[PDB]
Amino acid sequence: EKRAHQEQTEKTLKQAAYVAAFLWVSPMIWHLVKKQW
Amino acid sequence: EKRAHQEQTEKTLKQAAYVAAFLWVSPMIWHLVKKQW
Amino acid sequence: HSHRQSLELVNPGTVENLNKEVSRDVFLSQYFFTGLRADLNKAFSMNPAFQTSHTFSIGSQALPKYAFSALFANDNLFAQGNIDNDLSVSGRLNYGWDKKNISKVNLQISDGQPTMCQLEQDYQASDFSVNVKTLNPSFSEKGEFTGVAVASFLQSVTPQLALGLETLYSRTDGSAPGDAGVSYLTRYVSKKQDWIFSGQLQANGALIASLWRKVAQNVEAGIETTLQPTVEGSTTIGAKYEYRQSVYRGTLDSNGKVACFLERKVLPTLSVLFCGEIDHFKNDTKIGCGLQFETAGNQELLMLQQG
Amino acid sequence: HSHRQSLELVNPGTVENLNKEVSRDVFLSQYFFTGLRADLNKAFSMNPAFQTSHTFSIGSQALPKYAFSALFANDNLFAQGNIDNDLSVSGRLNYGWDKKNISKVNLQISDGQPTMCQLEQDYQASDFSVNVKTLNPSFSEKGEFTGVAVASFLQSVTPQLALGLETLYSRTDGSAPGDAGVSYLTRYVSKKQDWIFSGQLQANGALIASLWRKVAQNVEAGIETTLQPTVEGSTTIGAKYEYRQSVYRGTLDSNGKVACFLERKVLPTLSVLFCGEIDHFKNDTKIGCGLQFETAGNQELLMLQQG
Amino acid sequence: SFILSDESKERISKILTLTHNVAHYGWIPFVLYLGWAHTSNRPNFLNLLSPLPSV
Amino acid sequence: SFILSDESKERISKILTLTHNVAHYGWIPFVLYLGWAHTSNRPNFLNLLSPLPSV
Amino acid sequence: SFVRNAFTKSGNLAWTLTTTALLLGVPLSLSILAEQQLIEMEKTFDLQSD
Amino acid sequence: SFVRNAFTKSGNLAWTLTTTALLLGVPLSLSILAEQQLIEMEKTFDLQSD
Amino acid sequence: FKESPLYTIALNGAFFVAGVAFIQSPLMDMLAPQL
Amino acid sequence: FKESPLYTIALNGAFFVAGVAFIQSPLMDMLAPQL
Repeated sequence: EKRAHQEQTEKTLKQAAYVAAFLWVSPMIWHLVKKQW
Repeated sequence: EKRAHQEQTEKTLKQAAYVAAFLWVSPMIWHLVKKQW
Repeated sequence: HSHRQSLELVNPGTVENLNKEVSRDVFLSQYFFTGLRADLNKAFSMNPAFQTSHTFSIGSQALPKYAFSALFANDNLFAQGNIDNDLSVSGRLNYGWDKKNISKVNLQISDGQPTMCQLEQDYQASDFSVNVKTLNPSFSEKGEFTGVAVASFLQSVTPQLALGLETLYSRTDGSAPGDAGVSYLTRYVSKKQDWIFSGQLQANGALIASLWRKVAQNVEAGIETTLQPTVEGSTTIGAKYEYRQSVYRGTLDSNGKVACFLERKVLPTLSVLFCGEIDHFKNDTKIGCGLQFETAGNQELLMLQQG
Repeated sequence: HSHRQSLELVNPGTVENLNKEVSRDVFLSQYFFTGLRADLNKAFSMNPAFQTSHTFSIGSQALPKYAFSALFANDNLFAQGNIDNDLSVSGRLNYGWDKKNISKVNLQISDGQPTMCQLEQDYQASDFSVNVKTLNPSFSEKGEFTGVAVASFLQSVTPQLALGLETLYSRTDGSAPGDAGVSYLTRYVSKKQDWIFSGQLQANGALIASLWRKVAQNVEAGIETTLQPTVEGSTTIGAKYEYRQSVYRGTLDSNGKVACFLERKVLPTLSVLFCGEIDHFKNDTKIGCGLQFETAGNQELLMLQQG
Repeated sequence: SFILSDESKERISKILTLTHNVAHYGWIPFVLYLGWAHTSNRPNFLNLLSPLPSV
Repeated sequence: SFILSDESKERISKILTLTHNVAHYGWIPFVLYLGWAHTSNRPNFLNLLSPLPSV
Repeated sequence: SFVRNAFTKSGNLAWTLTTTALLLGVPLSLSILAEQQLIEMEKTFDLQSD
Repeated sequence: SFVRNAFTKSGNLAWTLTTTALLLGVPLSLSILAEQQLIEMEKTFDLQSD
Repeated sequence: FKESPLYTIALNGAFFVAGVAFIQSPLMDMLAPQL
Repeated sequence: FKESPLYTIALNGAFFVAGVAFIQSPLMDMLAPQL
């Protein structure tokens, strides 16, 4: 059972990193959106 | 057993009356004592 | 009779007020409560005294959830009704036939059973006071007396000493003979009235004696020791501080519990009560705050209240 | 990097202070107590902040019988020890390497077992705040991480909106894989800063969201709704009134319980606290008064205190 | 020395019972009526009962 | 991606244990010493501990 | 009776509302009174000053 | 140890005495403070009058 | 009587919305004392 | 350890006497505030 637990924990951490980058760049994309409209 | 109970109650009431008279006259006897000494 | 009346003795207080200076003044026994409690009082007239109280007590086993009371009082008549949650009705009526002679009847009813019904006539004289009360009086087919009958006599032997007895007759069912006991009371007042001592050799070898002293216009303290097979008694030390803005009462018990009672008069009407106690023998505390609102319903009464 | 930095965003508050405006300001969750409690505080210096508190709580299950605490604080260092009855020692040390970077370590010990030992480093930047904490950290022979590790990141997307995540790693024994969960937080501040909204999609589908509003300089109110198989959540409404002489906090709960917290500053030093609550679902009340004495031990401190 | 056991005892018992029954329901109304009659203002019953100042 | 499992882990564990043990007994004394040293008055220990104003 | 049930429920609700109102207002009321008295005190001090 | 027993008993007694002193003094102290403030208030009113 | 698991969330959300409307309404400002 | 039935009465009487002496002593007068 350790296989699935490790896999899900690692995927959770990877998703956390992905959203962390998302939030880090968020001001930039909001600036781009503001320019667009 | 009612005999003893009635007798003791009646004697208690009689003693109560006796001390009631004692207290009623108490100022008088205190006055007499004060006169004596 | 004629020659002996040169003494000019003073009438001693009634038997019930024998410990008033201590039990009901410098102790919390009557003022103590627990948990929150709001007391709203409404005044409608002054010359003929009338009043409509309310109560909202939560967290106090002794107190009720709600209690409506109306108190009416005049120069020679005094009545008070008290509706309580669960439709428990309590009532007390006092009628004075003469200035010094008053008949009092109290009646408590709970769920259709007149559990309490006492009728007592109080007589006061120049030197002695006598009152007789009958608890739950009634009559039986066999004709013997039923219920509890109590008679008390107090005579002032000297201006600074009063002695009296307290006769008790009780009969529970009437089938068996009703036990009767007698108790002895003594009340001593200092020549200057600075300190008042009261002793009570209650029935069944019970001794309830107390003392009262007036330290100053603001401070008065008193002590009360109780005794009741093996005896079970406690000694209580209490003091009360009264001021134009607040009344403080503190008490240390022989059982170890320590209690105080502070009543702040934030406003002439609104008074906030704080009541806390500690039990050092079991290390638990019972504390209750409260309220006392006195709002009139008449323009004249409000004008008098504001001055 | 270079062109995008024209935004000039403001640093959002740390993750822990996300609900400070409501949970720790306009609610009694932290200030509530039960039964009597006396708190004596001693101040010895001001420029280098030093203080020696004491506590005497009786009747409160949560509070201890006695608790000696000493709090030391300066410009960049802050330490606090707390001895408790039963020799339960609690301690917290905060060291700021840089003005905006601070490392905090908390340690609670009870009967020789360091049950709590968290070490966290807090980093604050122009636009984002990140802090990582490790609860009961340790190492094992197998080499894998042990204990609970928590990391939180908050970045201000816009001056009036900040978003962030909250990563949790927990491992109880180490033999089994350590469960890890992620939580999402959102904080919105009005342009005028009049009202602050905060949302928290906590782990295990738990949603803790609250709002804050500043009615006036004296009145601020906020709301907090909690949610946690079947859910178990409550909604809380609270308001706080602050004045030069007293601080009032009231709160109505969805569970029906109603509570208030009054702190009267009778004197600049002595402050008397009253804390009462009611539980309309079971009709019971828990009320506790208290004290707060702040007496200095230095002539300069007393001169400053009196003005 | 108790002696009373006649018809007067039954009279007293019935009087006690009836006065208990009537009082249990009418005592508080008795006091309220006495007060509202004695008071010169004579406030209305609903305001009198309620714990609010009318003046 | 956890990797630390060497001798440094034993060092960290022993350090944690010893720092826990010493702190449990000396932490409050640490704060008291820091305060009484920083304060210019330097009040005596017995008065410092007691909750009474010395001035 | 259903009417009796409604009566008792209404009475209980009124009692609960009154209890909550007193608990949440009395301390607030004391705070307002104290603040209003203090401002009056400062008012009196000033009028003394000038 | 018997010495430890005496120490803990003395500490408990001191705690009890302090608790009783606070409970019976704090309300009294507030009463004295209020009375003393009120007399000062009357004092100030009079000095205003004359 | 339904008392759904979603009933609790619906009730809490409704209370939250009512409270947010009340707080941000002029009424809350009125609750603040004039003094 | 005796704890006699009379021990309770002796203790209560001793407390009463100590209290009566303390109350009627100048000390009680001192307890009254000067103000």
